[PDB]
Amino acid sequence: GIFPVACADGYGGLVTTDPKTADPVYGKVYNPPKTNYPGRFTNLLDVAEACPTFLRFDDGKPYVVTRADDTRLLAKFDVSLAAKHMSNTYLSGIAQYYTQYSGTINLHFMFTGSTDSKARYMVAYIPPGVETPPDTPEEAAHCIHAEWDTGLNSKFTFSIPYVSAADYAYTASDTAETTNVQGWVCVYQITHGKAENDTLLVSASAGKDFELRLPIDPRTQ
Amino acid sequence: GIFPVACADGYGGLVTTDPKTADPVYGKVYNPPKTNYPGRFTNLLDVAEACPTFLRFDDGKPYVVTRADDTRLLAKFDVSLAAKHMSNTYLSGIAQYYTQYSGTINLHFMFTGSTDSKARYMVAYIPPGVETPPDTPEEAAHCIHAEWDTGLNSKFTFSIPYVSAADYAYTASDTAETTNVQGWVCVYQITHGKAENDTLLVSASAGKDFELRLPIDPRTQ
Amino acid sequence: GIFPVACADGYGGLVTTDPKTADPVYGKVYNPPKTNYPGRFTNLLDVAEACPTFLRFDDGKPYVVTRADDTRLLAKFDVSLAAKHMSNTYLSGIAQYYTQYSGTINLHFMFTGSTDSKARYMVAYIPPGVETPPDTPEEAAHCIHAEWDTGLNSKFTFSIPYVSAADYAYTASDTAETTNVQGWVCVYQITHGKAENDTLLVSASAGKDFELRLPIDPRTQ
Amino acid sequence: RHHTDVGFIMDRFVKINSLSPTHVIDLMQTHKHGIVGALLRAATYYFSDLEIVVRHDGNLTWVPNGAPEAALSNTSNPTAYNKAPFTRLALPYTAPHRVLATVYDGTTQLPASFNYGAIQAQAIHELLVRMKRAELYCPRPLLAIKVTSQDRYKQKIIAPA
Amino acid sequence: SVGVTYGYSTEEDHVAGPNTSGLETRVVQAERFFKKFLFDWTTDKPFGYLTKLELPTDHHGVFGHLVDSYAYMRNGWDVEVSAVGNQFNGGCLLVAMVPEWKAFDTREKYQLTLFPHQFISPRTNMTAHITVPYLGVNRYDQYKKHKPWTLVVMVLSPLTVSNTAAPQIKVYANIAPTYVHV
Repeated sequence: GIFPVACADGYGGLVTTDPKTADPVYGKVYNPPKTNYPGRFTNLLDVAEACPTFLRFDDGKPYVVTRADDTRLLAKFDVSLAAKHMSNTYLSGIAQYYTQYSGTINLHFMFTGSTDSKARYMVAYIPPGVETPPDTPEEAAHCIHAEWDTGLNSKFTFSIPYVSAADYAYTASDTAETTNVQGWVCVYQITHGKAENDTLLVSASAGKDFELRLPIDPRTQ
Repeated sequence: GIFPVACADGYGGLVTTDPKTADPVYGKVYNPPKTNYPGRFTNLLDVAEACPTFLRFDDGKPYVVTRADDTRLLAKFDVSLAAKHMSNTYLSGIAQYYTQYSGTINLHFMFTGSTDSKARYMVAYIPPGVETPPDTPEEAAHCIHAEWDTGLNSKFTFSIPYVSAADYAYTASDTAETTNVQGWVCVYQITHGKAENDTLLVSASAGKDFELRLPIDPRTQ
Repeated sequence: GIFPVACADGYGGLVTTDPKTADPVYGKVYNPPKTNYPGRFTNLLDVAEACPTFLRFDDGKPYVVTRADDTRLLAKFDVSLAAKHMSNTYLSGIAQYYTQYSGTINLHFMFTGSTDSKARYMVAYIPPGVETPPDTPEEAAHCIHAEWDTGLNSKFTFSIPYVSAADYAYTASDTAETTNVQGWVCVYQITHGKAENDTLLVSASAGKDFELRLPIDPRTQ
Repeated sequence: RHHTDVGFIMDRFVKINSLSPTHVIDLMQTHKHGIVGALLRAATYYFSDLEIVVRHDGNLTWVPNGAPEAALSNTSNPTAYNKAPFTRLALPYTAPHRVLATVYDGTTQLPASFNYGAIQAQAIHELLVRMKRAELYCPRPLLAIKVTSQDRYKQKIIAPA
Repeated sequence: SVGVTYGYSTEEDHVAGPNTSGLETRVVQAERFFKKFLFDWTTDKPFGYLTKLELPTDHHGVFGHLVDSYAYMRNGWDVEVSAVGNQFNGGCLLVAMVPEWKAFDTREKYQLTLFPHQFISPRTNMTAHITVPYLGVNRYDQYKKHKPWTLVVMVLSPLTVSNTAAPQIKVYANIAPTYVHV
C-alpha cells in the first residue's frame, strides 16, 4: 500500500536564504517572558529617526568653522551615502551594507552665538549637474532653498527631495564616470549681525522616507 | 501522476533527543492494565517532598554532636548542591545529574533531650560574601534568623531563600574563583537549660520550589 | 514549488512482522464469492473446543488399562503442554508453536463396562510441589477432587484451574531445575462393583480459557 | 515543575558493553552509573514499552521471551532484512509478569524471568535501547559521587577563550 | 499517639474476586497477632549498627499452617513496633519497611527514610504502627523460594543514660498479616 514515492529530481539545496527550520532536541523548554523590558525596537530606520547624527570637515572638527565677516560663501560639503563628509555617520554604516536605497534624507542645525545676535542663513539644494555651483542667494535659490533666523527658534531640520535617475540608486559610487551623484548642497547667509566666534552643528537621520534594498557584505571578512 | 518528490537535502539525523517513533512488529498485544497498583509516582521532586533526608559531619556520625555548656557556637556547615556536608543526600545524586537548578531548599530538626528540658536555638542564614561569619545571635540575625523552643513542638522545617546571581545557578562548583556560593548558614542558641547528653538531627528535601534544568552525565560511564 | 522533502534517516526495513502491502499488477480480478461453503472456521482454539482428543500410556494403547480388583491406585499421568503423556495431542502441536499460554484445561472420560455395573471414581488435582502424591481418596481430596458414578451418566468433562507462578507460563520446560510444573494429577476410586475387563478413555480440549502468546518456530526447518 | 517525571527522562539511549553472536537483552545489562539506569535502579518496579537500535550486518533477527533459543536462525520468526547504516525497531512487552523490577531476593543472581530476550546475527557491533511511556514504582536508595577532598567539591568547567 | 501512618494509601480494599479469589477467599480466621524478638540496644551500639529480620518466620498459627502449604497465595502486613522505656532516656532509633531488601553499604545508610517509617525516641512515640498493602511480581506468591518483604531497624542516634533510667531496653514489635487470600 505504498504511496507513490514522487521522488525529487535535483532540488533542495542546503543554501543561504532559506526559510526551512529544524527539530528541537533537548527541547521543550520555557523562558521567563521578556516583555516589559525596556529598550525594545525593531527598525534600524525608525531608531534612526529620533536620533540625529553629526558630520565632519577636513579640520577633523565636527562642528562648522563659522566665520563671521563680510564673506558670503559659508562652506560646501556633499551628501552621498558614502563620502568623506559623511563617513562617521549612523546612516552610512547601516547603509553601506546595502545597494538599493530610496527616500528623503534629513539634516539638522544648531546655533552657537548668544540669542540676542540677529542672523541670517539659507539652506539650498543643488542638482547633480548644474555644471556650476551658485554664488549668490537668489540665484542659488533657483534650485531649492529656504530660510530661518535666530529669531523664535534655534533648532531646525531640513530635507532634500530624493531626486535620482530611477526610483532607486546605488549606495556605493562608480569608478567609470565623473559627475557627482547629488551635487554640493550647502548653505548661504545674509549679513551677519555680530559675533566674536560662532559655531554650527549638523546631522542627518532617518525620517518618513529613508529606505533600502538588500543586502550583501562588501568588507573583507 | 507522481507527486513532486520534494526530496530532503541533508536532514534527518539518527540522533539522541529525538521524538520519532517506530513500527510494532510482533505487535498488537495487550497487557492487564496496571492501575490500582500501589507505589505510583511521577516526580523525583514531589517524592522528595514528603521524604526528609540526613546530613554528615567529619565525625562520620549523622547526628549532631550537641555540646551542652557555656559554649555559644554550635557548629557550622555549608549547603551547596554538592559538598562534603551534603553528599549522601537524596537531593544531590538526583541533583548531580543536572546543571541548572532553582528554588528554595528545605531542612529539618529533631531534638533529643527529655521534653522537660527547656532549650533555645537559632537558625540563621548567611549570604555568600558577608566576609565574616557572625559571632552573636542578634548580629547574626541581621541576615536571616528565627527561633523555636522545646516548648509546644519538637519538629521543625526551615528554608533559605533561593538567593543567587541570576535566577538559576550551576550545580557543580568552579575551580576558577574563591568565594563560597552560599556561605556557612548554621545555628545559634541561647542558654542551654540542662542536659547530660543532647543530640540533633537534620535533613533536606524538596518543597514548593526545588527545580532543575537539564541534563548531562558527569560520571565516567 | 517543491514540498519539503523530509527524507528518511534510516528506517523502513524489509522485515518480517510488517503490515505493509503491495500493488496489484495483472489485477482487478473478481472471484465467485466463497460464502455458503461449509467448513468455515477461524480459531484453532474454538475448533479445539467441540473436538476432544485422546492420550497415551507406556503400553502404547490409548485407552486406560483399568484393573478391577482390590487395588486402590488406578494410574498416574502428568499434564504438561509437552509431555510423553500428551504428545499425540491436538493441543500440544498447536501449542508447541508458542511460548506464552494461559487458561483452564479440559479432559474427558468414557466408561466401558456394562451400564448395570455400579462404579466409583475420583478425579483429583495435585499442585506442583505437594512433595508427596496422595495415597487415599479423602486426603487426596485436600487439593481438588470430585466424583461421579456409572449412574445417570457415562460421559464427563473435567478441568484443572490454571494455577501457575504468574498469570502465564512457558510452553516448553526447563533443563535448569527439578520440580514438575503441574504435578501428577490423576484419579482414585471407591470399591469396584464387578467387571471382567473394564476400559477408560480420556481427552483434552480447548474450552472457555485456553489461550496463548506468541509465536516462534522451534523446529529444525 | 516540568521534569523528573520519567516521561521525559528515560527516552534516550545508552551503550551496552558486551556482545556475542547471540546476546541476551535486559536493562540490568546497563552500566550502573549511566544516567539511564541510575533512575531505573533508583526504583523497585518499572514497566514500559521498548525501543531498540542496532548497527550491525548480516541478518538481525529477534524473538520474544519464553522461547526455545535453539530455533532462531531457522524459519525466521519475524524480522526485516539488511540495510545499512541505521536500523530502528521497537519491541512490545512480552514478559510473563505484569511488571518488571531490579532485584529479587530469593535464597543474588538475577531471576530468569525479566527478559526482553535476545537477538542473533553473524556480526554485531553497536547497540541502542530505549524506554517508552515508562513508569516506576517504589523508588529505591541512590548515591552521588563520593567526597574525598576538603572544601565542597572541585571540577573543571568548559569555557571559551 | 502519633496514630496510624499508612504506606502509600489508606482505603478499604477489594476482598472478593475471580476463580482463584473465588477458590482462595478471605479466610479471616487465618489472622492473629503474636510477638517476635527484635534485638538488644544499649549504650554500646554506635551508629550504623544494622539488624535485619526477614519475613515471615514460621509460626504455629493457621496462617503458619498454610504458609507451609506451599501454594500460590497473597497476603497483607500490619506492623506495630514499640520498646517500653522511661522518660529519662534519650536518642533516636529508626524503624523501616523495606521492599525487596538487599544488603546495604555504609554510604547508603544515610538514605533510609525513602521508605515509609516513623521515629523512635521515648518522647514522641511509644507505639509505632505501620501497614503495607500487598504487592509482588505475580498477582500472588509462593513464599519459600522468595521474600517480598522484611522488617528492619537500625541505629539513628546514640543512646543516652543517666542514673534514673534502665541501662538496658528490649524492643518488641507486632506482626500479623491481614487481608489474607490464599
